[PDB]
Amino acid sequence: LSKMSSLLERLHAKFWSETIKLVRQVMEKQHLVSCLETLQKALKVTSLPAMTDRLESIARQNGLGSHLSASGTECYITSDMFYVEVHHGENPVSCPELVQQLREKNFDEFSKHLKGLVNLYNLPGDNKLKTKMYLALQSLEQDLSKMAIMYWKATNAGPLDKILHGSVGYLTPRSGGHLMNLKYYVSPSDLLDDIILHENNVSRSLGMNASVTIEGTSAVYKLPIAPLIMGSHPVDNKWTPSFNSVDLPACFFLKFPQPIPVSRAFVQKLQNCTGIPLFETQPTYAPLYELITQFELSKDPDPIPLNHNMRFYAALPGQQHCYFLNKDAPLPDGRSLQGTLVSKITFQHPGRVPLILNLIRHQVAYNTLIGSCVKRTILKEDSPGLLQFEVCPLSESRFSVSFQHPVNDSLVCVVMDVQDSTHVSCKLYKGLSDALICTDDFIAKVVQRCMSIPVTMRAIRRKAETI
Amino acid sequence: VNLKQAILQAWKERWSDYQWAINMKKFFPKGATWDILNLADALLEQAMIGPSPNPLILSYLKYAISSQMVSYSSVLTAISKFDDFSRDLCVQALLDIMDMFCDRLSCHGKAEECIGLCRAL
Amino acid sequence: TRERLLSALEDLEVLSRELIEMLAISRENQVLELLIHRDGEFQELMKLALNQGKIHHEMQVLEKEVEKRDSDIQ
Amino acid sequence: AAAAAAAAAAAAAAAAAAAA
Amino acid sequence: FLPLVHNIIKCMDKDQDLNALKSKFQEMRKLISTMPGIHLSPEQQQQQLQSLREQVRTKNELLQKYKSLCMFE
Repeated sequence: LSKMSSLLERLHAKFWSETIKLVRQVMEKQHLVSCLETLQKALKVTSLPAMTDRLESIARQNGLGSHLSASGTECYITSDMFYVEVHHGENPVSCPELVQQLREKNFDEFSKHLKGLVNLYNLPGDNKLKTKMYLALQSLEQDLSKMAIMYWKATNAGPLDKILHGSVGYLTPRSGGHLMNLKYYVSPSDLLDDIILHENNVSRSLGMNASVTIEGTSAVYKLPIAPLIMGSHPVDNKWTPSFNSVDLPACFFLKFPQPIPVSRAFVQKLQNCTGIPLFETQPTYAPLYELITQFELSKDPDPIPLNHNMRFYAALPGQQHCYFLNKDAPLPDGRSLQGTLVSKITFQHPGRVPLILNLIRHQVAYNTLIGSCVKRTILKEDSPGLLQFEVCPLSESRFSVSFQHPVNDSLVCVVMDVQDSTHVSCKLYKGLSDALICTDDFIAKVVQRCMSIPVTMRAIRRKAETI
Repeated sequence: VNLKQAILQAWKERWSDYQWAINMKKFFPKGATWDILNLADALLEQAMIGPSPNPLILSYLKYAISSQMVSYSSVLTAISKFDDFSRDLCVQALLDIMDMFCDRLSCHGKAEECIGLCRAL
Repeated sequence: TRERLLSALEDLEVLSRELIEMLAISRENQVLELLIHRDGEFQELMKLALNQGKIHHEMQVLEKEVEKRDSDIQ
Repeated sequence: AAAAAAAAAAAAAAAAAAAA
Repeated sequence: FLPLVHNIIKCMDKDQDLNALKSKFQEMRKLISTMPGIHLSPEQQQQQLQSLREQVRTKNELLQKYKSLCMFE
């Protein structure tokens, strides 16, 4: 449309040397040109100074200072982040991640790495403390490394045990802009794909993660600037006490990529274990089952909201299931299970990080058991089957799945309590005059092998119907 | 057909207590004051199976007491036949149900119902 | 296809000149993006042109075989 | 919709294998 | 094509007429690459190729028929 009048004015131009002479006279006499250049870096052909130009464009894009010394060597330069492609330290590592991205045509991941390296050193201090602040992170990282190695000294456990129940976790050290990732949990479903063997080339995203970092806060805290574990209790870790240290206006963080919904009693348990307040302002509490459903539905997004009204449907092989997750059922205190989304847990010194993680592992395990109901499969109002189930919270870390007896007509309620990360105990609750359905250890076996409600309910139904 | 099946259908499709009352009327043409059919017994059995009572069937029983569907005598007998006593939550629910009708405890019927209220007390 | 090629040529020519000239007189992202589209489509048409050149060489060999079989028939 | 989720189907197979 | 326009923009940020006339000469080279020898739409090229393939097939089949057929014994 506008191109037609553009071609008409172009026909008027046919009816430019004077324009070049005008540009020359102005030469004898900003943002737009560089913006067009940064759009057009996509269309540059592969060549050595052109790739230097596109890397300079990445530098201008993420706010960093480019400097070439040749067509080979180009430096990205800011107050501490200084590295080349061919402050206060060497250029440490020829890291294969950045080189592997740049040897291919993967410049956006290079941009993400420079974004992460900006967000590491964007701390508010006058730059001197910044160095010391980064040093504190280094000390923390070293301590964290030792603890995982201490666990590898303790037992020669596989990576799965290192994830599920060990100290720290599967620990990927930092490399470029990617900060240090602890994998504290991987579910029995998310372990499997479409039956994964878990050998030490395990994926970064294969589970639930938490990245450790430093961040400037509004308060002042005392953090170590030295590797705090010089002496190690041979099966534990043991920390020499503080001061060294200095009172940086910052704190260590465990940032989760996807915010975890946690209950109120979790908030008090973690503020007891840490000592530092978690929610600086008090947030707006919500029922946990809303947050669990928003978490599980916002895993795989679609533009249509499900409009569930807490009545989820499950299409299974030899069965069809319905679930009522039943928020606002009152606890013994008289209130529903109220929780909020946590994303950043602040700790001061690294000895807290196993205990903190055990708490989060507990919480994440509980969410997976309530995560298995939240599905998008709509087998709406099918007259065959639709075994109508209910989930209610009797307490923190306990819940109950209530459902019709497969033989008789009284209710049967299976109460599940999540003791630890991989241990959930189960009790069948039955009328005094009913049929034998299952033993509790069978329910514990199916739960710990699958970590999903509907699979255990089908196991209950099938082992009832064989008898 | 049975009272257990009607209460259990009332649990399956979520029925509010008044819709439960209407559909309970419709399932049974003879009311038989609902105590010949032992409404309080079936509601207490299928409410007190878990460690904690499901609030749906307790809401059904509290409506069936507050509205005068079920006499106090059948409720007090069905409360008396529970024991177990290892669960404090079911016992607290039974004491709230007793907190509803006690101090009122007024039969308005035949004298045999009053004798039944005496034995039930 | 020559008409579409030449129209893309002259359009690219004088509209890119317009973009250069408005840069020069300043010291227009939409007509920029359309120039990007014209450049890509022109390169795609040049690839189709080289493919049709291969097709025409095949056709020349094939019609030589046609004339040889015609001479055998006659 | 009206389809068993593939991940759920795999978990069902694993559960069936356990305890024969 | 377009990286020369990029160099003209880069020169404008630096400051010229040389690369502009080189772009004009590049469009003259574009005319020379419009010369080749193809003009029909590629559908018409496909039609011509298929018709000529059928022609060579039927002529070879006729000549093979008269290779095999002897009117005399």
